[PDB]
Amino acid sequence: DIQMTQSPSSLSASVGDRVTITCRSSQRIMTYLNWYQQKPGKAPKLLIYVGSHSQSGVPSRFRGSGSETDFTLTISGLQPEDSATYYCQQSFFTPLTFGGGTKVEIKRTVAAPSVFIFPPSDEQLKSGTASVVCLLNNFYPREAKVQWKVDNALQSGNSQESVTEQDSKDSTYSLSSTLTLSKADYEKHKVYACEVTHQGLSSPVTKSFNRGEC
Amino acid sequence: EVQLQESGGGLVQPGGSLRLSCAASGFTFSIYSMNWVRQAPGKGLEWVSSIGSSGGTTYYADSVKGRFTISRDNSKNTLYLQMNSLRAEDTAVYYCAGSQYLYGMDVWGQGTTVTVSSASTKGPSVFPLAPSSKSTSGGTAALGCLVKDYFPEPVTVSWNSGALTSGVHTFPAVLQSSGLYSLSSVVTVPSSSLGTQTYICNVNHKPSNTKVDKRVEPKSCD
Repeated sequence: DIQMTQSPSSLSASVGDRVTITCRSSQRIMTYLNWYQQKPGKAPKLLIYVGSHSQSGVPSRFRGSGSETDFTLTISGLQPEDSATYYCQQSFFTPLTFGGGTKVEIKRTVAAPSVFIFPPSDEQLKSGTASVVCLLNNFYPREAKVQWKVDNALQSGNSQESVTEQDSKDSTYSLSSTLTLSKADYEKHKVYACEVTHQGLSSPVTKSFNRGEC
Repeated sequence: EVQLQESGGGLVQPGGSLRLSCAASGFTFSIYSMNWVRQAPGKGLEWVSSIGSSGGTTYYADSVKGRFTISRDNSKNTLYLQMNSLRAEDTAVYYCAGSQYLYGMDVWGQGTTVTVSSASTKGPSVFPLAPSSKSTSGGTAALGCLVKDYFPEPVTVSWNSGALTSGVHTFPAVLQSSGLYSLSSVVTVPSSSLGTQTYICNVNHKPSNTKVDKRVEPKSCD
């Protein structure tokens, strides 16, 4: 079983930069190594086959090289759409083995999030639970702090965060923070606020609503 | 246009059987070697099985040998994967891929999800996400839908039946302590359009056969 060692596991490079992804095989496989690109939510796509061969339609920035047990994929002139995961695959003999993958992040200029807060719907409240959602839209880098406050009470341990994969056009992230309370507890308080800290904001931004104020 | 269309995925009980299909078009199927590749949730690509262009040769990963059977019908331009004695660790998205080059994968299918669990399939509750009247948004506002408490993955969310795509963000699902999934789908739109234009989130959960079209609009505030 030929083991495929791919390195680095991740990298972050700016648009127009030149990045290299390496793939090593435990045994000689001549030139029978293929490279695939997998964008978020999409099926894998072939970039390079048999070491260095590409189809007319694969950008000139995608070039493969190597032989025996050392292979390289070079992206010369990174583009926003190149944000994806890349895998090598030996097509020498079975079992066919893939590399562990390399996540390519596009390093762009700082972008502050646009913050939005959503109260729980009356429909959900009928079920005896209240979800309060704070959205941070289109920001970079991924590092962001979201803190919930209920009647000035600092909330901890009752929220969950989810972050999208980097956008293919603007290279930004979006983040959702969901605060979960029972209806009874929701109805005991008035002010619900989410405060966001991010390197793109001159100082923290706070968005809030008051319960029962349509 | 070389094309591979899969089908047959779904939710299966441990030890049960399932047969995947993959229809080919746009090339001489009889000269292409075919493969199955799978991707566990949040994991890398894993080779499953390979079959020669004529069907006289087959290859299998050690983890599926004796349980999976790859086959093809060159008269119908179809590839199959018969999965028996299914295990929980077989859960993944399954892809068919092939090439005129042996063990290559030049044309890929869109993928089909296979979930192996003894848990019960449950449809989500869909709740609106809309701001209150005193929201301090500028010229851009946000709406969304909360898709809560469903199992298993995945769910598909669209807006206005696909007519609205720009500015949409459907977040990755989070596994709650209950063992159920929950996610939010949001879309940013001009503020002036918030209280007038139609915004409908279309949710489809095929495992539980739960499909919903929910209109999202701010609360009445006269």
